[PDB]
Amino acid sequence: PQAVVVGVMAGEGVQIGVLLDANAPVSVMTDPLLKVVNSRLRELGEAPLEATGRGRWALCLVDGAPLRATQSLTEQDVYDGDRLWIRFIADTERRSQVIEHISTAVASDLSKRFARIDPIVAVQVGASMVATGVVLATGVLGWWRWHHNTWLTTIYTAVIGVLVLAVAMLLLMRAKTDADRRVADIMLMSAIMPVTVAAAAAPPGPVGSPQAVLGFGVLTVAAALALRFTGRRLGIYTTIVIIGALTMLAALARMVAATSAVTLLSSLLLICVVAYHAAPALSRRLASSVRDVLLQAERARSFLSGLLTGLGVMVVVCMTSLCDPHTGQRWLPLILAGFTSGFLLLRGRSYVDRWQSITLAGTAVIIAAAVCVRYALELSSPLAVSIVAAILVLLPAAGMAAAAH
Amino acid sequence: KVVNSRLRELGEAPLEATGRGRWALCLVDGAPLRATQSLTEQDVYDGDRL
Amino acid sequence: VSIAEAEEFAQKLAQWRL
Repeated sequence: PQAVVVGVMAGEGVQIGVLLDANAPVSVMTDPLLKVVNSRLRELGEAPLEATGRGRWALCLVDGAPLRATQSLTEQDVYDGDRLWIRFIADTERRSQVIEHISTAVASDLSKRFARIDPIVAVQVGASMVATGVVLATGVLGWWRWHHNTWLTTIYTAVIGVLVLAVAMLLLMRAKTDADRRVADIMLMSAIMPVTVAAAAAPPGPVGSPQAVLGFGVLTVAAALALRFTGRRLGIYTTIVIIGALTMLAALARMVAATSAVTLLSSLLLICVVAYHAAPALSRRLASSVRDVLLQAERARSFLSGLLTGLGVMVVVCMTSLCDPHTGQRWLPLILAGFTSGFLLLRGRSYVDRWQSITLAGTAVIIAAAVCVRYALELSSPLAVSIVAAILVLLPAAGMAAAAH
Repeated sequence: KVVNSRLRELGEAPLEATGRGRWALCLVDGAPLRATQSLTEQDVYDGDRL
Repeated sequence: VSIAEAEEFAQKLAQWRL
């Protein structure tokens, strides 16, 4: 217990293993320690550490935060096998500055601490406004087809899709910087929506099973094709491919033959259940020498975050459609929802990533809450709403309490 | 001897250890000094710490 | 400055001569 071995980082990156005195105060070691790292760098043939003007030498954690100069190395939470960094921190002493006349003083200070609008942000805002605009136009065009059978909806939407896509295509070839690419990506992201309803609107007669199949098909193809050719925005495109593909299969079955929705809903739940287990493997297969490691790591992380999210959307939509307050053995889907919630709650903590673990944890809470709301709006009564409210408020309160206590 | 003698006047326990080995001077990183060479041959000057 | 800081500076200065 008299000494601890730790790695010390020095100038430009040399890590050196050292056996330090565990109880002397850290300020006693930084001077001779600087001499030692310099001696080794000199023999290695490298350039030694040097001061610049006014400042001091300190020993810090890898995070840069300095250790308290008067405390012992054992007094701080430093253990054998950890690492530290020796660093130069410059002098902050300078004159103070004063402006008395109030109007000038407000203008001066307020301009140094905040950011003004610029031409770069103006274009990103413009792109965002047009994307929002076209989804509103397709919405009203779709709302017309859902009550009318004329060619108008497909003819009108097709030209919009082609025009937006033509602009995005021309922008992608010319983009030079990430600022330019974000503008183009927003434009491209919006092109998928009109083409989807444009195709689904083509088959005549009343809307339903046969029309739905085309939309989810072209949606799945377009999202996948955009990803393949662009190689950016993995998350948003991947999530669409999952929900699109799974919906296409269900739509095809219902169009051909299906005894009940419960059958399809149960099938989807089962498909997602196995997919949650296979999720990391799917991501691993879907995903000068050092670069090869860095690129692959974030790629897999991207695909996995979207995958886990898309499955969440399917099960919440499916489970809320499976449970009911009046049909048959009312308790059966409720306990099934409970078991489903427990699995997601337990398995969500195994993933070593904040957004993946957080997104999975949140997915369970919304499923539970949706069932409670269903059991309050339908089968309505004063006791029922009172009971649901108590359950609905205490459930998340208890979840927080388990972590806070 | 003088270090142990001084420690007792301060009320501190003298240097003591168990096992096969020996006592010697070391640098802040634990590296022992050379046993057969002068402190003038080594890089030791007034105000250094050991 | 503390006694420790003073001795720390004093030891550093004790290393040099004309």
